[PDB]
Amino acid sequence: AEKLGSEIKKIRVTQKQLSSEVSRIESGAVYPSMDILQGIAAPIIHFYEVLIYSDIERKKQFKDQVIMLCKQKRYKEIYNKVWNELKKEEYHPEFQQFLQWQYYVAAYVLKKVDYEYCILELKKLLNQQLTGIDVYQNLYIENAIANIYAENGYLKKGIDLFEQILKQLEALHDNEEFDVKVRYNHAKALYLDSRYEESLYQVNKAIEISCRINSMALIGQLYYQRGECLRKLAEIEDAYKKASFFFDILEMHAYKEALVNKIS
Amino acid sequence: AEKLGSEIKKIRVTQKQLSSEVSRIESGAVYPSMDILQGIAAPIIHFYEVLIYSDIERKKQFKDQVIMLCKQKRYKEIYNKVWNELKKEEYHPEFQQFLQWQYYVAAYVLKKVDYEYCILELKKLLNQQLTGIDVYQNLYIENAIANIYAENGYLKKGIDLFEQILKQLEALHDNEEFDVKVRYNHAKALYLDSRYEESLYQVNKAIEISCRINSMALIGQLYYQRGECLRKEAEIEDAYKKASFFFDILEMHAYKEALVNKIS
Repeated sequence: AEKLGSEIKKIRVTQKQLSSEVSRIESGAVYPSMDILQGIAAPIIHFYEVLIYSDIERKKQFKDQVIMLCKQKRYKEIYNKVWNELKKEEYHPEFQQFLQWQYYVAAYVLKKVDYEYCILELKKLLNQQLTGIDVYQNLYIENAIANIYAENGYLKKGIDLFEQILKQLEALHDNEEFDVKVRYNHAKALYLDSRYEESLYQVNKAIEISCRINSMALIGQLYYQRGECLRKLAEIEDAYKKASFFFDILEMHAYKEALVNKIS
Repeated sequence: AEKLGSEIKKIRVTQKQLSSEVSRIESGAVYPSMDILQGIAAPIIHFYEVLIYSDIERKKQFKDQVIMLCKQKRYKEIYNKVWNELKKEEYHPEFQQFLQWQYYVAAYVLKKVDYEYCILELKKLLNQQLTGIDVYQNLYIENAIANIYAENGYLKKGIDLFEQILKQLEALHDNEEFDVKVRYNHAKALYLDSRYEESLYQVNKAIEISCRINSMALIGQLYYQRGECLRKEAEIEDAYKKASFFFDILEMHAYKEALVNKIS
């Protein structure tokens, strides 16, 4: 917003001669006029290019800010930060969708809204969009809808939406870290429905990805499900010892507590 | 480049809203004029916003294309792809710098240029810039210069440039995956200079990050250096067994071959 005349002040290396009001552009009081903007460096795209790069810097700051709190599980502080930013009257169909997605789910987590009310308020952002920035944003929403059928028992419809993501996965496999989040959530519910068949296939497909993308993010939880999926049907001890290893090195003691009560 | 009148054709959902040549904007034969651009949706930033998002889509495609080949170690195919793209007369100080960085290093790898000639051709990109997209791009070049002092023996000056990156790491810790690449390369040379003291500190500092960022990218190679740094028997066996585990699961047999010749 202020970056317009910021690099312009330094690109000068003549402020009096550029043909009075010109000196307000280097501060950032008012946005430059249609005809006045053309007068600079006389390229036309670069004066606008910086405005997007300054925007996407602070947008990604916020997008990476909600991540830290999500892991911290500080939902009320997400809810507040996502409301105060939303409170500021700003127009962006792609950024608003994310903000309001995080708002509805946070409210659902904080038990402010119903499981169904949340589904409805999420569905509307999904079925009515014009996203040209991040195509994966709408995919995370579907997982957000699908994974909130688990502690609800509508998993039969949940799996349908998880299988619906597999079809969209083949269309430019750019982000694999998300596959691991979906495949793990898919395999989490398959074991809950007590379908021990393709629950193993989904785990061993995410384990395959985690080893090639070098992300041990869900790996501990992934081998724990392999050891539990193999538990009902030498290979069981193999996956059991593999998981237990990660839990301590990744500093996850909470999930390490319910390990000894499962082995012996 | 063609995305200008692409969403415009669909945003119409009006056809004869002039106030003839207007129809070629849908194809993208010529870029729209300054005064003609104003007569659209009647916002002004959105017609330009798509042009950057279409640009950064295909730019990132290429940036993520060089990555796959780098791991594949298919340097001549990088060298060719980076030359053919460079051959196309395009003006971008940030994209050109990357292209030519990959070109000089590839030539150095293919043994086309000297270690010093490479240093010089890399140094010029570093000392003359105006970055406003990837701030970490010039840091990768520094590491590229610094890590190419190893099979050269000027590691004393190499470490100076590696320590120079530590100061720049505190200034907004965005990419932790790069820290792991630098800290590992720093600790690789410290062991080569035969300074077994802070070679252990640097490994365990990156091991700490790899566990918090959930990236097992250099973890196998990191524990292998911990086991070798501790080598010059209880703590040594601990780091030795830890590394060996990863090598097979990450499908790295080449580095697994020189394990049995080190344990017994």
